[PDB]
Amino acid sequence: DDEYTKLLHDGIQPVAAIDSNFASFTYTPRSLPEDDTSMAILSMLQDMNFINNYKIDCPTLARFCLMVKKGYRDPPYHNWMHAFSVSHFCYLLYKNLELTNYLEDIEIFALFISCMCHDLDHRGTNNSFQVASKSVLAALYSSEGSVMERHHFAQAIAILNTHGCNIFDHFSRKDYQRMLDLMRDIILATDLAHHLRIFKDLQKMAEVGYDRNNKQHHRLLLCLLMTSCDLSDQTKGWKTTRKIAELIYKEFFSQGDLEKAMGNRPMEMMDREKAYIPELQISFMEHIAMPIYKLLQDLFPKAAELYERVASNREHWTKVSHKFTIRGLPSNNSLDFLDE
Amino acid sequence: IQPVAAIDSNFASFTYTPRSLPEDDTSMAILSMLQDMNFINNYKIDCPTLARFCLMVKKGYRDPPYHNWMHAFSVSHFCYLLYKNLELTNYLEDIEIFALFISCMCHDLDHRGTNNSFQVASSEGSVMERHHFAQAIAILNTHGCNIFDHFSRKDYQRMLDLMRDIILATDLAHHLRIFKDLQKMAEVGYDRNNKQHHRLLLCLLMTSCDLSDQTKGWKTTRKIAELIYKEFFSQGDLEKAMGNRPMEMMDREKAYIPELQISFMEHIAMPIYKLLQDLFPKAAELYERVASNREHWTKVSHKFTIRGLPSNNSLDFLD
Ligand SMILES: CC[C@@H](NC(=O)c1cnn2cc(C)cnc12)c1ccc(OC(F)(F)F)cc1
Ligand SMILES: CC[C@@H](NC(=O)c1cnn2cc(C)cnc12)c1ccc(OC(F)(F)F)cc1
Ligand SMILES: [Mg+2]
Ligand SMILES: [Mg+2]
Ligand SMILES: [Mg+2]
Ligand SMILES: [Zn+2]
Ligand SMILES: [Zn+2]
Repeated sequence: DDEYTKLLHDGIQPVAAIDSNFASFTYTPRSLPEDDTSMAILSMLQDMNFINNYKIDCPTLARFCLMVKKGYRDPPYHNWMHAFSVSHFCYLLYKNLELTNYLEDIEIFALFISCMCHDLDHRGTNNSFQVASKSVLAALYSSEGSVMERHHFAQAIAILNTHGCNIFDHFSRKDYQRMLDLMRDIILATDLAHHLRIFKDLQKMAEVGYDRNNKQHHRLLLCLLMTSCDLSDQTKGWKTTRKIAELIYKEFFSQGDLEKAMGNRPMEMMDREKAYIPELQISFMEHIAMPIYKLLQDLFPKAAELYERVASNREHWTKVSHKFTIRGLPSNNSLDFLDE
Repeated sequence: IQPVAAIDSNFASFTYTPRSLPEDDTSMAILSMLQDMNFINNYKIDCPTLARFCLMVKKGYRDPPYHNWMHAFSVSHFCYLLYKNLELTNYLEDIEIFALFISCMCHDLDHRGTNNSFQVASSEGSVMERHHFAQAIAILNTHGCNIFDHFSRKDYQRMLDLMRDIILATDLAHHLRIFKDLQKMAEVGYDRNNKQHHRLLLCLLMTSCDLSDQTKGWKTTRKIAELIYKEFFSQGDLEKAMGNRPMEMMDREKAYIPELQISFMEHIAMPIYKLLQDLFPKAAELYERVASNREHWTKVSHKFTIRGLPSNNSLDFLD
């Protein structure tokens, strides 16, 4: 309502007016103030021509975007600024890798909307913690798997069914179902478990080459692209990867604290007393992040700089590892911690 | 003068931690120990003079983190424990044991929280130890403070010579020089008729007093390390500001505590208490407690790696 008037009266702006480096892989979406993000979303959709392509009612689109933004909570990492930055990287893939030569317009459109919606109502805890804590989400989704991802999707649907927020209510019956299916598949691809299951399929597709006439390749690419966006904080500079590490480990240790308080022993990366950040970071870089961008590189030669930045950032984590060794007294001037 | 048992039932025991005794009761405790060893009656020490001397000594210490009155007091208390537990009268003359106790009180007088190397950056070594002794002489030459003012000319000079020697023995370099001679003495067995054996033993006893914090439990050794590193790094900070490269162990950004604690424990502290055990079977529990503390230090060495986020929540220190 208040933010609605602000957003609407701003008007859909050319992507250049935001920043000259906006469509570049070097640009950091987190540099943009949060109060400008909703306009940037609209700008990106305009630049990809999805507004005119699908004749989306602009006030409906404004309301949708504000609702999505409002649909995020404020944990250290999984907040709107994460969804925004993920969305931005999806836009970057479109502009830089020329996705129109690989996927249907409806698929790219679904990828971008999914990115906006992919962590809706995230509470800063993983799928595991929902079960352990016996949350409502576990009650709802634990037997199906990908607990959080199913909630994110359910939240996205609820937004669409909010009056004045249905950006697809003018879509053909065929296109409408397609969009819903695509959003579900893409959002569920954000579960690491899913990525790990389809990993060998992705390796096959990258080696043999992407075949645009292969409907399975479309599915797999959409998944790979979604995971690339989700992890894109690893493709920027040192400052970004380091700041993000702060937010992610903050979130992780908060969850770990809650697991100790209810009896459970949290995994190493959730435990603030046992977690060695350099080691956990490097292991994640080398074994999760880097292969995703290696696969992307093999499918799109223009993605090579992304893999190189993740590799460079991983080397930087090795370089600064030694600093986690307490020299002198701790920044406390006490040794009381030697009796834990 | 309060009897020793009235201070604490465990006051004469090796398990007693003299740092647990309130600083306001320490002067009084000094007089009690001297009373219990019977040096007051033995040497006809004037009590008011002794009272004033003790307060001048107490006042003669500055307030660095480690080298303050409480260090001197705890050192002096350990000398009393050696007397009470090992029966030093089998090895040493009464005047030598008396000199040792007074030397313990005086051995770090006017310490500034800096080492001999700080004085370098007058070059025959042991600069601070020499200063500590001069300060002891200056206190004795203070009106109403000379506890030996009634001694014979021979006994006076004897007492001063002993104090100088014992105080000079607190320098690590001195200890390392005489170490072979200490080992030989322990090897052949103590000879009471051997003047050189008396001199060497006094040096050993003093160093064992000086390092006595390592002979208690974990709490003491951990707390003392804090105080010592606090002191060492403040000197490092000062040397950096004045425009000099401090030694690695004085630099809070270079120094690794576990590697330094253990090296000190096993290479310096433990061989001293081993030699003490060799000469005094009853000192066996002391070496064991040092070895145990040395073992505990290796146990907690892993904690000097940052797990989770640092004190705050920022990885700002990485950039
Ligand atoms: C918070 C979940 C998120 N993790 C990160 O972004 C992350 C960054 N540094 N980091 C370091 C550690 C130790 C662990 N996680 C991270 C994530 C999201 C999707 C996903 O699945 C996909 F890989 F397929 F995308 C895998 C992980
Ligand atoms: C401050 C000097 C004092 N050191 C300690 O008490 C001490 C305790 N922990 N610690 C850890 C390190 C790394 C270094 N020093 C210490 C000392 C005094 C006399 C002496 O000479 C003697 F060995 F002969 F006694 C040698 C050292
Ligand atoms: Mg997610
Ligand atoms: Mg190939
Ligand atoms: Mg000294
Ligand atoms: Zn995400
Ligand atoms: Zn001392």
